[PDB]
Amino acid sequence: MPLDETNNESYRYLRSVGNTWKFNVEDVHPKMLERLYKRFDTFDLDTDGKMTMDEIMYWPDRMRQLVNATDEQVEKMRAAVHTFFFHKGVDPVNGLKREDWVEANRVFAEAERERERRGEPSLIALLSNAYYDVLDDDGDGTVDVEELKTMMKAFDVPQEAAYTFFQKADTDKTGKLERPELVHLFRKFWMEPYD
Ligand code: NI
Repeated sequence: MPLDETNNESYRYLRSVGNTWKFNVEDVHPKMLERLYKRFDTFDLDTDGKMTMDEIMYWPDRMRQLVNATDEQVEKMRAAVHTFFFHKGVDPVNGLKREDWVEANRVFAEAERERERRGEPSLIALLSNAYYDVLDDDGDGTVDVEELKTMMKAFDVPQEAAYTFFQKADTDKTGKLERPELVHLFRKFWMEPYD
């Protein structure tokens, strides 16, 4: 029933490197509780209180429909999404229960911090750089605001949210999100509190 190294990849990883981190729900702010549960319920397509990989993969598959990405780009995105949500606690067999979702998110965040400290690759960056190429339907090597709006549409976010996020991440002022700026955006969208 409770998350640990036997049923959650992020606990598995922390314990493998001696990280003693423990979850305390009192640490999670109300905004983040609100956003996490809303994300769960949006992802939980059948409203059974469980998140499964099949439900998670509906969204990148909708992204694929809205662009014309290469088969290998699409396969990189599929792989990245699978790895990301596995490390977020979505067992490919057991899924993940609503009541463990907040905790699954917070142990994943500690595991990304441990990775950072250890110079190991960020899984958020992996997810962002795989989506990058799929979003870049132009072929121009970058993501422009229309390319980001398409992502909003695939995710049932109103296409006007794109202008906000884009402005905040294009600190370059290039009119494009280069790969570090989409990382920045994905770190917020998929983990960190909004500033
Ligand atoms: Ni940044």
